[PDB]
Amino acid sequence: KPSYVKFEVPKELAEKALQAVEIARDTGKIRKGTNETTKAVERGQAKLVIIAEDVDPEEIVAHLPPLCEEKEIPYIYVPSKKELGAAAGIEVAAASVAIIEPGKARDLVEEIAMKVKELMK
Amino acid sequence: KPSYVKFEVPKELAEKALQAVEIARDTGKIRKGTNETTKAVERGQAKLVIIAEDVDPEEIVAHLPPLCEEKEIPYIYVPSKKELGAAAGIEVAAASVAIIEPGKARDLVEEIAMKVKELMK
Amino acid sequence: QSGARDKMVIQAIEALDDVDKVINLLVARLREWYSLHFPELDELLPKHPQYVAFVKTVGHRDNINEEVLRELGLSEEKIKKILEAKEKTMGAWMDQTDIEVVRQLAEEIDRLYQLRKKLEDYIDRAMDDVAPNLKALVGAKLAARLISLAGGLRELAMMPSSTIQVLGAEKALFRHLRTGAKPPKHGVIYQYPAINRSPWWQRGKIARALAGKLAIAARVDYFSGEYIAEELKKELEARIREIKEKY
Amino acid sequence: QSGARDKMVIQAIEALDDVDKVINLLVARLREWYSLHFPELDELLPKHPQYVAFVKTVGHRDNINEEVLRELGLSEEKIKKILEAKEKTMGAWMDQTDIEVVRQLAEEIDRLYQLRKKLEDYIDRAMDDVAPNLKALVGAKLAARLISLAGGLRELAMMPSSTIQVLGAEKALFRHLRTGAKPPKHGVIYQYPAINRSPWWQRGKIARALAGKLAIAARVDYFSGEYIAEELKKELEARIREIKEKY
RNA sequence: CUCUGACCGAAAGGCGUGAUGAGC
RNA sequence: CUCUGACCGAAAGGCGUGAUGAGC
Repeated sequence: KPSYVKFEVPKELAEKALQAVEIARDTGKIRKGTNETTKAVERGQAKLVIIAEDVDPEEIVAHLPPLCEEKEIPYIYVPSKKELGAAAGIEVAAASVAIIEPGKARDLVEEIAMKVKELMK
Repeated sequence: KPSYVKFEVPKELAEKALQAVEIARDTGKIRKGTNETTKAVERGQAKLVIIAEDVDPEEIVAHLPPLCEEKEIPYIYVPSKKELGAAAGIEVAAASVAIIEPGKARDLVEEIAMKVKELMK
Repeated sequence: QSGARDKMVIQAIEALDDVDKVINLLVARLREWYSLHFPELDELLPKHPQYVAFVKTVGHRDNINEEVLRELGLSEEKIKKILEAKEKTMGAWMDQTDIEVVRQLAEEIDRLYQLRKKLEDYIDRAMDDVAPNLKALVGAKLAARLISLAGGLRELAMMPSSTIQVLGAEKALFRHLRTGAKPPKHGVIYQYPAINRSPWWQRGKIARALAGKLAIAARVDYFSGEYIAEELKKELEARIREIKEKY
Repeated sequence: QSGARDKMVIQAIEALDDVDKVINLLVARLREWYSLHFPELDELLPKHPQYVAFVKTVGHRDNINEEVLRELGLSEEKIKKILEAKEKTMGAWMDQTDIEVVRQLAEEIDRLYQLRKKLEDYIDRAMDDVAPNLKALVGAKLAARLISLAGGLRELAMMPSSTIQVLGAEKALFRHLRTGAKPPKHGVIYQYPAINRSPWWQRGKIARALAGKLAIAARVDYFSGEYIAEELKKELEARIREIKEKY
């Protein structure tokens, strides 16, 4: 797991991330793609950001963890960029995605942040 | 006669000059003194400029002759800088004078300039 | 890593621009001044290093001869000129003392030219430690302007591609952001050859292609020191032909 | 006579001011840049010639010690305190390649100070062959700015004193001349010591007096070469103390 | 305080690692 | 395209070769 993956995400949590993104798409507002995500973070408009762990080069998303710890926004890893891409409703892949407003998914968001607060500490 | 005196002025012409200055003062307009005179020549407001011939240092009025040739203004010498000054209505002397508007003197001005037109050429 | 070398490249690239400002200023002065002695050389040597090299090694008109002009290395029609313009000139004569001080000025500007090449090579070699990929895509000089405008490698490596496309366009961007006027399609990256020499109707698309790649190139230089610029330079060639193909 | 020597003098005085600009510009860069390596030296050495002299001959922090700082000729408090701030500084580390390029910048700023002195010597000596009377009255430098502002010796020799009094205030003058705003009392002649430092309430009348004498000195310089400056200065000294008198 | 954000292409294909639109 | 122009000083005197007024 590449150095930019700073903690080990349990196979389950990952799966709850992908369907938080999924429902937050339809019932809410998300930003797909690394440049929009980063833009959403610097504006404190990110509720959560998901970051694939298969990105090649791995440095394309390497600024997202540090930038997220400065704005305090919770972040999590999913194993596949193609999966993340589809979960976000696009035919191609996505190296990262940020949920702006969770919509009918906020429940999942909160608990992702809770379980993640732990894997950090 | 200092080098800046470019031609010889008949004892007569000099005498009309001074009285062209005198009636131009009462019935007309004049500018007394080298700075104001110079100002007048560059503004082409000068009908005639009288240059005293006793100036010390003589270089003080040495810019008038060429500056007058450039704006094509007629200029005449008189013998005394003190006489020139009383002619213009001042207690002190005057190294040069210019007539702005000849007033009741336009006749005199005209003939000084005709009799001048020769001495030059 | 050190980690201050990126701030040093910044000073150097700002310095390189200052040196350029002063070279112009002093060369404009050199020409006005030496033109009092030799009016006609001005137009004849429109190229600065050539004018300076002349005033500095030739000086007075009395030293111009077929010999010294060839050793100065300028063409054959040129040197057939300057020899007519010279003996027949309308310029004022100059004593030894008068021309010595103007030649001093021209020995100075020369030092300045050598100082400029020193800065130009220092950036080039420094870029190789600081941002090898950034250098490969756009060249060392431009890569240093980017780092400079961003405020450093880290700052530049934290940026979205949309910011990078407009670095250097700061006023036009703000003015677009405040009033709503049309945005700039490019900042400094406008010098990238494939932008400024391409059909005007494709410039925004090449800008946005290049910004894309520079953002990735800057993240790699900063976070790893891994070297990806070959693929990055190809994916970008492809995307630029693919862009040219249709238009 | 020649008669282009006044034009070269003008070029040289303008040159002096141009050179001043680039020194101020390069020095600033030099300070910002060497501050990455040694932040504190900046406030310690507010005097540019001293700061540049330091960087040039000392360079990297490692080379300082008590020894080299006296041969630099700085006072005893200044030395121990800079010597202290070093061993203790928060500055970034420099390589030998990194410090060498900023030492080259310093080396060039030094060449420039010498160029500046060369020009200032030229103007001073040439001013004796051009307008000795002007030099005697106002100094070599100030007389050159006057010639310079007027466009030449002849152009100066033609002006009424009232123009001379305001040379170098052109903005203020043209403002007044259009909108009837209150006129400047002085241009460059403000430098003249008796003006620049006098009760503000007698500055206008002194300017008026000095300009009158400057007009006469200029006509003599141009149309004769006669030397009257001693009378002039004394007659001016007279009129100033007389002004000084009643106020 | 630092653009836009899913389309483009006749298709083959390209495209969130940025399509499109846009005032160095 | 480049200020004003005969007053100042208690007087002695100064002053168009520039008094006075005036935003380098």
